[PDB]
Amino acid sequence: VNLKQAILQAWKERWSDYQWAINMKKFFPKGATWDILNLAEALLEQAMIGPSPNPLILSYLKYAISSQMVSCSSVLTAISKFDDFSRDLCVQALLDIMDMFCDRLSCHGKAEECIGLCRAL
Amino acid sequence: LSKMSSLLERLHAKFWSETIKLVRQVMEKQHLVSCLETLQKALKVTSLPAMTDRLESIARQNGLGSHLSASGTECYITSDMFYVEVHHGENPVSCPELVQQLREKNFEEFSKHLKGLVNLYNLPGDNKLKTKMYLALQSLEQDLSKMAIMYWKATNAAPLDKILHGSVGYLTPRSGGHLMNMKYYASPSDLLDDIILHEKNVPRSLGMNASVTIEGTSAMYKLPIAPLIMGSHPADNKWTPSFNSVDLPACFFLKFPQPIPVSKAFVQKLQNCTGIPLFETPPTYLPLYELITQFELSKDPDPLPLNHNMRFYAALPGQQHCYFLNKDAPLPDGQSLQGTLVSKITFQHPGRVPLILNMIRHQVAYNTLIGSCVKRTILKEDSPGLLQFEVCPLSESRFSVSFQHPVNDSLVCVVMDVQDSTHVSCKLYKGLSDALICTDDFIAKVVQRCMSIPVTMRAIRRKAETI
Amino acid sequence: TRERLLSALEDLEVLSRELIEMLAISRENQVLELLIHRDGDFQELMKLALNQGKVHHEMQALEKEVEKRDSDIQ
Amino acid sequence: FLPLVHNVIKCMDKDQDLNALKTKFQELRKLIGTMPGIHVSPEQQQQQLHSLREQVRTKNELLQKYKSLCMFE
Repeated sequence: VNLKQAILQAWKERWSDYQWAINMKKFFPKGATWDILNLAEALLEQAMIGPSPNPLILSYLKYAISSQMVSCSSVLTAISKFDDFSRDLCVQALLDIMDMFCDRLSCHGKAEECIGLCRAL
Repeated sequence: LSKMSSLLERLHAKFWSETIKLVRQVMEKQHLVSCLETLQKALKVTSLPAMTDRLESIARQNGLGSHLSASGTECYITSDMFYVEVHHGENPVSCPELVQQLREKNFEEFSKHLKGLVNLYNLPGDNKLKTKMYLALQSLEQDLSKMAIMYWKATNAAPLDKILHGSVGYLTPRSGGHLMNMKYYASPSDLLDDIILHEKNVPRSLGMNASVTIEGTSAMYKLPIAPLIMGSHPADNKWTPSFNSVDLPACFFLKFPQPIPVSKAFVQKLQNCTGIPLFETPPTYLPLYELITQFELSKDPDPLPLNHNMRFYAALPGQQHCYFLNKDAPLPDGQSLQGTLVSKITFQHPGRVPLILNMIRHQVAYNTLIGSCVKRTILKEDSPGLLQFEVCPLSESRFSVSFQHPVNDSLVCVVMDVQDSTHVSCKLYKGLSDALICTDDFIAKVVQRCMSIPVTMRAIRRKAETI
Repeated sequence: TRERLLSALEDLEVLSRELIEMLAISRENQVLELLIHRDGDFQELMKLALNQGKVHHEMQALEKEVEKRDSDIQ
Repeated sequence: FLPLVHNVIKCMDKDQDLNALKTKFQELRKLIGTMPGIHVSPEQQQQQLHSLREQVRTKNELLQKYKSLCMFE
């Protein structure tokens, strides 16, 4: 749960958007276990953004997912029940940033998890 | 610096037997000496006739020709106005303020005020179009005074409601420009001073308002020569038709005290409600966030340079808070918030300027409620606390501030939009997995009464620590 | 100090005479310095006159009191 | 004083005895000050006056202490 406070601090102390990943991997072994990945990042930041896109944060998420995991992002943006929210603004930027998945590629899972990626799509 | 050397040289050159004899020989045998003598007499004492002579010399230096009419107080008449002893019109009323200012040693203030009042009548008319412009401005002032009187008849409340809604001028008697009117902008900083009353000599110097004027424009606008707005509505401001009007290169402008940051939507609404072009020349419509930053910077006119760089901080009532402007970002439409700074608006017709003034006042009050957290308080090195609420423009005239909810574990947003000129809508976006930060009624009472972003955050923190 | 006040007044008068001669022969900083000197001389003269009146009153009172006390004591 | 005379001279020569008057006024003021006591530095004169007042007060106190409480009877 400390990852949430770390990201909130990274917002409170805004970053160069490239030391972002440095400070993020600094708080973890960076390879031991990534089951605590950004599956909570975008949801938290946008649900607290509410009627706002919360800029300067999605750019960091993009600079991360340039080389990161993609199954978690997909399952989040699929489980993000924004229909009850339906602000018609957050979902705009969400689609704008998720279009890159279909633009470049849907990466591999290197295991049966890749099949789960199918489920996500 | 070198005055000592000059004095030594003068004492060496002059030597009294030689100085007095040389002066007598040069006497018995431009305007710089006159100006020097006037400056010397301004610092020296003067009797009644001596004060009259000094005032006449100062008026001659200022270009105003007024002969000494009385030893007590002369009638200053110059080419546009003839103040009685006590052109195009005599002294309207015995203004005691200007009389006491010119009679006191500080006659420079009275001279500057008279010059400003006379330059307004100094239009580009060659004694014929100038007279028509003066008549049109007088009729416009009369119509504005009638509208203000009608508003007072509809509700003869205190100056609080006057600054809330009504006229857009000062509460000073009719003397040239500043006629008797209700305040335009509701300045929260003017609400007290280390406090408010509907007195005769109320705080006219306070408030972010300004009297109307006649600005010489390039387009020959059809200014009405006679009083058009004669019959108004019971709860509205009605008028009548012309005839008539004159296509004069001027207009009834309402230049406010300072250029408040206005978005492109404000400019569009103003150009729609006024007809005349808002920007007389091609205006550099910069980012509305940049305009807000410039307005927050200029809001403290002093030699102390801060350059907050969208990161301010100060001490809360029982804590220390901070704020991030987060300028230069895209608006909700999809593009960056580009705006400008509104300073003046040439009102064509005096029958609809009230709604435009009210909208401008609401927008400027929203800008003030936003920038109330902007200050030159150098509260750095504050390790503990420093809840820097990131406050940025979300929607049209809507400021959204996200702050770390200490009671909860996640953040929380607060969006304040300019619903009305006095009532501003407030929405507290909390989290589903979060505790109750505050109620909407508390935020409403904190906004509609205080309307101070740093104080708003402080009250939010207090309510969170309490609940 | 009558000497300092007289010197200041004489300097101000000389500066005023020089400025008047220059203005008469012609058709600034010198006039400003002369006016400042004249104002300082007037203020110093007023202060010195008040101090001289006070000193005269105090001297007369102290002389009478000390004379009475010394005569009684002797 | 000087301003009115300067204005009059400027109005006359637009196309008096101010020096002698100022000298006589300064002489009269110096004479009145030396008659009152303004002939030396002001601080020194004030210190001397304070010292004289203190001496007179001490003498009066000594006389009152030596005269009121008489030892003999």
